[PDB]
Amino acid sequence: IVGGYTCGANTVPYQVSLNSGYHFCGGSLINSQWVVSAAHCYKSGIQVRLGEDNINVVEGNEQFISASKSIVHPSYNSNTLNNDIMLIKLKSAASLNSRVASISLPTSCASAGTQCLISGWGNTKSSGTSYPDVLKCLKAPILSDSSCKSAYPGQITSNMFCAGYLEGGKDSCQGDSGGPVVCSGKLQGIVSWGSGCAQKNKPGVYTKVCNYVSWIKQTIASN
Ligand SMILES: N=C(N)c1ccc([C@H]2[C@H]3C(=O)N(Cc4ccc5c(c4)OCO5)[C@H](C4CC4)[C@H]3[C@@H]3CCCN32)cc1
Ligand SMILES: [Ca+2]
Repeated sequence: IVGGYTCGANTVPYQVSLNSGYHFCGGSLINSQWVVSAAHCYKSGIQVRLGEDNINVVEGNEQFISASKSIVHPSYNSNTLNNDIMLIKLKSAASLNSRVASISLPTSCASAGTQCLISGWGNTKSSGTSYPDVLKCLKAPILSDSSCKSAYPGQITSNMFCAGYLEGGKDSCQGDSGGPVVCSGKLQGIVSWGSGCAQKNKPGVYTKVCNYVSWIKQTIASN
């Protein structure tokens, strides 16, 4: 997260860290046994880390649970990042509490101008590399489809939206991939792609979760 602030320990209780001996992606807890993340975060060997603030110190409230399986959207395209969404089933159910809690899926899509909260442990500089120990937060609005398409002509599908700031300085970045975009208490986006980080006229692009609720529900019920 570039241009953001320290969230405060366990203030974003649905945020998870995907770990394979290091933090590589975020995700969101959607019930006690399932996490939503980005398909481009797929790999084998994933440990899900819940209840984290400082990802480099055991502070208390952490739960570490192996992934039992990871379900990449069958129509994910690695070229275009269309359908950049994946479900992860936990080997055992998380213990839900005030510091580890699920986030609601949306019942309708969010409109342009809606203010959202984006969170992650990704890089905090636009030029250079600086990864934080603790969780960072960014408030950002959803942009109109016309502004999104003007920023990335030909590359925006109906399964994507832009969010952020055209004047630059404030964005998600590498290491934030897969994490949540929460608007009015509901999960509306997944950190997906962008052009650099926090560059002028190049806002972040996010998977549009409202297009996948029926797929998520059908997949979880059958697995
Ligand atoms: N908020 C953001 N500014 C933002 C920037 C970059 C990313 C992601 C993602 C990203 O931008 N790309 C490159 C990319 C670039 C442009 C594209 C792409 C893919 O598909 C269609 O158009 C990667 C996908 C190919 C696997 C992925 C990469 C992984 C760590 C950081 N990158 C996340 C967030
Ligand atoms: Ca920790």
